[PDB]
Amino acid sequence: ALLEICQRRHFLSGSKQQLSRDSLLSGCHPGFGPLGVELRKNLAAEWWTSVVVFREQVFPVDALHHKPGGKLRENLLHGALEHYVNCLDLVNKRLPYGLAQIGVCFHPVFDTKSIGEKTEASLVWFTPPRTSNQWLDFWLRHRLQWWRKFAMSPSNFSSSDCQDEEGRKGNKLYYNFPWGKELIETLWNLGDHELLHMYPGNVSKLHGRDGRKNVVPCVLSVNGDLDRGMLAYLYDSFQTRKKNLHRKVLKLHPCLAPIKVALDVGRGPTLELRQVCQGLFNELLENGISVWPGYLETMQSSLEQLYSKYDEMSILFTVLVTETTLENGLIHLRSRDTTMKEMMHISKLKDFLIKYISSAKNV
Amino acid sequence: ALLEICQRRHFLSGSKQQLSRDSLLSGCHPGFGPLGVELRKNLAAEWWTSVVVFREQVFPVDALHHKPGPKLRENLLHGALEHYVNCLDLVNKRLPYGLAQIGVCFHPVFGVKSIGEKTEASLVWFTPPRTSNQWLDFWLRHRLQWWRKFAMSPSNFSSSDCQDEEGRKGNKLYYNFPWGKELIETLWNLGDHELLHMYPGNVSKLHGRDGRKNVVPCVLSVNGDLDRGMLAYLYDSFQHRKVLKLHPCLAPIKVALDVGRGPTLELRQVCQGLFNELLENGISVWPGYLETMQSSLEQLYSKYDEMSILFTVLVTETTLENGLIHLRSRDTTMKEMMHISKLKDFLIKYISSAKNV
Amino acid sequence: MLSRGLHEQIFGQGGEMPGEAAVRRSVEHLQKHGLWGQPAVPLPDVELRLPPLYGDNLDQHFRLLAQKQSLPYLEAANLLLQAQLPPKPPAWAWAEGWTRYGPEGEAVPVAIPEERALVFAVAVCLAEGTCPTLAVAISPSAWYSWCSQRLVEERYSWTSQLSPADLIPLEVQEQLVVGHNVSFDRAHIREQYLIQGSRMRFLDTMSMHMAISGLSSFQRSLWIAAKAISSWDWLDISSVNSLAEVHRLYVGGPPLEKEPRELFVKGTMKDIRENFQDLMQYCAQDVWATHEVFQQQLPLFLERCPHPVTLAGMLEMGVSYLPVNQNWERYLAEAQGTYEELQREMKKSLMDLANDACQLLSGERYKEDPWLWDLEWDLQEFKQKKAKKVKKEPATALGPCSEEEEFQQDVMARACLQKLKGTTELLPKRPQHLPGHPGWYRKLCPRLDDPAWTPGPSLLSLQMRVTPKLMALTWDGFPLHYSERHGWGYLNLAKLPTGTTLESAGVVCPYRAIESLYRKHCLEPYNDVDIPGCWFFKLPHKDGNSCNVGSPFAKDFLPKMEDGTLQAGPGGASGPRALEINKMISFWRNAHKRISSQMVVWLPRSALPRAVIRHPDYDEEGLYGAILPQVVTAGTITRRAVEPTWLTASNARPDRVGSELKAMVQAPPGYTLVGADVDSQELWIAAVLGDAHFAGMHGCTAFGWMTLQGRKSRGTDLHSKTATTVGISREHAKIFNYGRIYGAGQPFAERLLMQFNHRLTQQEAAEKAQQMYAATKGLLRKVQRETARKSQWKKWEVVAERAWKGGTESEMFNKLESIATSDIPRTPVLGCCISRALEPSAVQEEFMTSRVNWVVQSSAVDYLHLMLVAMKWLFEEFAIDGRFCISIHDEVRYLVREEDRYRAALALQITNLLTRCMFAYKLGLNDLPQSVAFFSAVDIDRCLRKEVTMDCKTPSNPTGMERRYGIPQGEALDIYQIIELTK
DNA sequence: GCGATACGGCACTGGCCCTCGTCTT
DNA sequence: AAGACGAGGGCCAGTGCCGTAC
Ligand SMILES: Nc1ccn([C@H]2CC[C@@H](COP(=O)(O)OP(=O)(O)OP(=O)(O)O)O2)c(=O)n1
Ligand SMILES: [Mg+2]
Ligand SMILES: [Mg+2]
Repeated sequence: ALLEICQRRHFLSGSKQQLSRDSLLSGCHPGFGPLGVELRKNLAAEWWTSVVVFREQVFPVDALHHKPGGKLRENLLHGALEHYVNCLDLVNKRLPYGLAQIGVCFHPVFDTKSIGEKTEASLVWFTPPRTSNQWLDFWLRHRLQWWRKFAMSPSNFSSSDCQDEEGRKGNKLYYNFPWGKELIETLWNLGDHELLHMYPGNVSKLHGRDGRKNVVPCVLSVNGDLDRGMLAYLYDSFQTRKKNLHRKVLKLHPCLAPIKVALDVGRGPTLELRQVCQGLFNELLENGISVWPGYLETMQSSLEQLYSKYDEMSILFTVLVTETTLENGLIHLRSRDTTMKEMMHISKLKDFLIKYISSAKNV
Repeated sequence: ALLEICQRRHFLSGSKQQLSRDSLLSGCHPGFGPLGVELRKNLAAEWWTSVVVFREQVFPVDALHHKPGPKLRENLLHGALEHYVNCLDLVNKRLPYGLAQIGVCFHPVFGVKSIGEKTEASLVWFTPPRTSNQWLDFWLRHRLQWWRKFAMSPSNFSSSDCQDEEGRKGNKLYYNFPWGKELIETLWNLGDHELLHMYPGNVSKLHGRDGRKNVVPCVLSVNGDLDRGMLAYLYDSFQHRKVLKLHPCLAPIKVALDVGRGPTLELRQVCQGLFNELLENGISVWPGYLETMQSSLEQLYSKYDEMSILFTVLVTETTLENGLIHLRSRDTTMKEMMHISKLKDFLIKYISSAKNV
Repeated sequence: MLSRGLHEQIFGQGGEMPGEAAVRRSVEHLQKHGLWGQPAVPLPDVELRLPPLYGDNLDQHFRLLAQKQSLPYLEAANLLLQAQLPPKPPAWAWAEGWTRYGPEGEAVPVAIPEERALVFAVAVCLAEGTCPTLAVAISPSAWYSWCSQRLVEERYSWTSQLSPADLIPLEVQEQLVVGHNVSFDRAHIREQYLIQGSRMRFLDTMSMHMAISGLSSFQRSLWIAAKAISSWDWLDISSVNSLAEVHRLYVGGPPLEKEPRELFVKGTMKDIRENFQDLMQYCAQDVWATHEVFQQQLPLFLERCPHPVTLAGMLEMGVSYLPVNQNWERYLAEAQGTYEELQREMKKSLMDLANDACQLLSGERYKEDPWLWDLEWDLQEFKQKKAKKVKKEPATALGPCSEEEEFQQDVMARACLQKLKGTTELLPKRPQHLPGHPGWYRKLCPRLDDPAWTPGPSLLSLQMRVTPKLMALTWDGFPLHYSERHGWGYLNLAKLPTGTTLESAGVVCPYRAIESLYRKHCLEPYNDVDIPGCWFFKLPHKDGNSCNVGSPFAKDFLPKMEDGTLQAGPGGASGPRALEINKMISFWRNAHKRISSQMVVWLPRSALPRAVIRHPDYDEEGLYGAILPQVVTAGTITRRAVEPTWLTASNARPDRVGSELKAMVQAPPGYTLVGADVDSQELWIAAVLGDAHFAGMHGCTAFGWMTLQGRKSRGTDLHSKTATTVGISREHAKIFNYGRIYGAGQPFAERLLMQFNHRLTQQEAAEKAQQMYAATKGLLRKVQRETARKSQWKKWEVVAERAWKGGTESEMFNKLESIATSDIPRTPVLGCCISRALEPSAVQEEFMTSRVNWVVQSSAVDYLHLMLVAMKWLFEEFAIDGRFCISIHDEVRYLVREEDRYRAALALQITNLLTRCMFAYKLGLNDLPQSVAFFSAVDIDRCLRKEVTMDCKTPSNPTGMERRYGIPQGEALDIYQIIELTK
């Protein structure tokens, strides 16, 4: 409950003091900083990869923010439900099939009169009644698995089995914040009620081929708050006894980490073949890895200062270009997980970073 | 006959009355189809990529949609102006700097009158008054070239000049349809009046350092439309044949693989293999090997050409012997054959070969 | 009714055999022991019409059964024996299918080698297995060579079809296939995977070698070491189970050459075709050597194992069958997933600890760390050789704008970047591991040029030796250590000296942080060495340890991890959770290779019982198949089954990951498996060997009376009576008893019972000393007990009496030693003589325990064989479909069908009764007790498991997945007779 | 005098051998 | 300029400890 200063100093959040847990959990926050929206960006991308791309029968859906008939959408489930028939047509009535969409939703909140918005990643899984529960447990285990990685302590993420007011099964996902558990994702099994209500005339356009027979689809639904999730990983990244020596650093997963590497200039001052830093810069961004530029600086200070400055930004590696490297070709490298000086080659550094992220995606 | 092949190929949402060009140009919808969504995501990705290469540093932000004091947003400027003083710390007040963001802004569309939505990409570039016009011309050229790269024809995109008493100099990017040139992007040079209206005072924070000099920066307003751009490239790709030749780096689905031999499990195994392999290297692949019948080949090719698929792959029974596979291009429609192992490298090299300016 | 336990039997009218003097001795013994408080609880007698006996006794019954079951196979074996051999072909045919080589080795294309019997050895390319690639088989008539479909270069898809070798002939006797490790070859037979069948049985020369001249593993160790006064006499009379060695033993010809390149396991399919002829030749050499070995073994085995029950038993014990489905594949995927997840978490935490501890290198502050000061802490920065010159120092050698006119200056900086890049490469040679990081961290990382490279410090463990000392607090002390043993634990004043001095140069050690850590610990060499915990300064020596081995690392001390001492830090419940994770993946870690690679052939809808298709299950495009366990018929000792995976298969525990492996063998629709576990065998065996030795009746022993007195159902067995002392129920007490029978060593039983009961050593010692009453007593200078009434004498010549050794009172170890004394057969009953390497004639022998265990476990295995042949006899005689066997020593399960399950269970009960009556008859009397005649638990359900109720870990919901339930049995099955017309 | 019959796993280690480096002729 | 000693890493079998079943 004191890493907030690290979020203000290094903008993963707003510099406003009024950032209470209520203001963060309601979505009434003034907004996220560049590093924060980047972190959430990589988080949502990691969602999209491990939910939409690898798994077939799942297609993107674009739901509007409002209704043609003022209050906005509370959930982007219904907007996806409106796109059921056409998406049935592009799948040739082959269910199970799902529609996924990551969009901001607007929730009315009575602060004890306002309205708070928050980014939500939703997947609506149209699945036959015969295998509804199986897909529910499936998505439970898989979502919980997706959230239990990227974490330094996966024990904080939990799942709760719960029933509806009528009896419909469902599962909730929690993250153990320092003040208790908090809802981060919800999974429910909707017994084809809303689809039936949306199409009262001809229900024949709702029938989906289960295999040897066309059945009415049961509507599974999973909605994940990525703001509370980004905050969850934000808290999880930060460090707790008899360590005898402490350093301020948040350990975010290399995949979702906002800024991957940090390029600077050492020794210092050296003119004027420093345009090689530009080369390494464009080369790095060409491969799609985030690089912070340490060119125009006021420090000119202890290396511990910008090292801690980079550790507060969860920057994986710190590449240092010096005149000796200008001579031979071996720049410096300081890892975040293990603060240790290491020499390496340039293209070797590029491929090392690419292999680092790519393998980090793996086991 | 283009609006109809976007309905049957799921670029746009299902409509029968609001399918007109006027309803498309309007924010009102009948949202978007999966193909159009992926096209917009790739377009936005290339947009964010063509501004991340821009030195020195431009920080991405996100603005609220409703009113902070209680309503929906029209432009994407105010939210970027609210985070100016904060990002000042991150740029260390050192030089002129910008803030880019992509968001769904709204606009009233006129019985009763409704509200339309548009996903626009904006860039607010804070720059000293003495070097604001030059940088505005710079962004003019860079944006025009940005639209030119993925364009099948550079003559279809145009750049107009304008000015007024409120904005000293501005530029507007148009696109020829050619059913009527339409607004695609606006590049204005607003003074500090916009920023000096939300922070008075004591305005001592606003002025950034500019070579041992304190000066309140002039505000450049970049505002492009990705929906109108999507439609632009859609009309730019439309060419007895009906094939959409979208840019390879822009095309939603770039490859699709089916089977030819009668429904066999081994074919599905191999196809699943190629599926996973292609998806492993970030290559969008349409699975038509499901399938269920695989009726004809010509109408299949027509479908995959209306979906702007770069290459169609056919896995026959010979593939289970020699590994050879039936490739088929789109821009040339040349029925080729190549070993299944050298397909990934080919597609990747082909997409990478489209990287030029 | 009567004689303290008997049932209505027609196994002999006479009979007593009273032995009044012997029963007076027994009664007096049991009175002074003393047990004379009978419960008088008569078990319900069963009146059923027994199956027809063939006379005269049940001995000739089982004998004639075993003979009529193994007669055709013996005929075929004899056909292999008198086989006159045609020479090997000059060249092997490169053609798919079988190739017959008859006159002058001509190539005759054949689909199936029609022969009564043949030797067999299949080959399989491991590079893309497990599909057969080659095979050679010789016959009493001619030669045969089978090539697989791998003769044409294609991009094959292996889903294990019916591609294994075809060997069986169609009907619209009969077969015998011998081979070294024949089960593996059987696994590659096309027609063996079918639900029904089969006539073809198998004979294993390896198992046969084990029966004739086998040796224990302890013997194997010092047998291969040949490269305890008379312990090297059996060295040349026996051999290891290797084909080359067993051939060098039984044939004794020239040494057979083995493949020096190991091409079938080391090479691809490419380099196999290049050396096809040679590999075929080697395979032929193998089948030839195996043929010879078999020829020389069969009569030897027939001599050493004269009773046909062993033969037919070994015949049926080699055709096991495990039916499975897609649920197998799902099980593999889910189990491997869970394993990878838990391992990911563990390695994540451990690599985190290994990352945050790497920081205290700067500057030299690692010496203060009381855990991390033994290792390297190296700082390397090498290297370079000079080529640039000369004589000048190379170590030292705010404007606002908006310019873009230099559009191509970016390609200038790019070109400069590449041109700079290409010049440095020839400076270094080979990429070494990261020198910037300490050595302990280097070793704890994967190599850069490794195909399986993972970021950060990988290879963390659990059970490594660096990481536990890296984080854990140590038993009310600070440092852990290792040298000959890790931190001591589990498995009249004494004093020792102290010493501190300085010389150099050696690694500095710190002893303050330890004492301060102890201070912080109690904030909530001597003394505190016995029961408390502390660490000294230097030494290093024992100074108060109980275990004589050590334990790196503490991996099964959860009760000693969840009770305060010991704990870890940092910190919290991370320790016990880490131990939990280790315990969860303990099984799958040491087995996943054996289960994932556990191949399985799927039979299509073309070749499966159509009556099963008629059954309301398909199921939903589901795949049905099976796998043959691949079991060596006889592995020491005594001729017990040996199988890498299924015999060491974990049970249904909600803790272990792959614990469902046992219950993944699901019966096909319409079919169901019915099995049973003997309760108990070896105990009642020792009991009978006792009472039959002492007198005629079964309850004339102190130990033998308690065995046949308890009932497991709502009661208390002997194991359960020892487990409620207390006492720990129930497997632990079983280990204590069976360990007591084969050597209840005082310290062994000590640390064992103390490990299981968790109390203090003195009271425990009292308990042992009380339980040690059973083995007592026993027998110039000597133990103060002989045949003389008193030991004290003066110049008394009695070297002729010091030849008798025997315990007294409760137990009957004297009989087991009596079977362990005979220099000849030692086979009761039946009845097979084992090992020319343990037969005391020309052996020291000093291998006593192995031979006592040999006796009792042999009785157990002959029990097994008897059960097999008995079950087979009334399964073919009556209409009981599904005769496929799946046996695990004590337990045995048959794959019956849903409509013939109760009659099959009835067949199991009859079998058990007849076998018990056999063991009773071989020693007398034919009469037998009540609570031992029939089975108590008969499992009847789809998948095979332990208890009828089954929970599990990985699938979490067992019945959640497509499953059923089990049924206890019982007494309700004793109403369905063996006749078809029931109910 | 004594746990017994197996079955495998991983962590660690001394040793053979190729490769690169580097001193030497 | 060629030859010889020495240091580092991979492949190998051997050993200690742990893991399961009966
Ligand atoms: N640690 C062990 C376990 C078993 N056995 C032997 C003795 C009996 C035989 C069968 O094992 P169990 O069936 O487990 O023993 P049991 O007394 O027959 O148990 P139950 O009454 O449940 O059948 O294996 C052994 O020697 N040592
Ligand atoms: Mg038993
Ligand atoms: Mg048993």
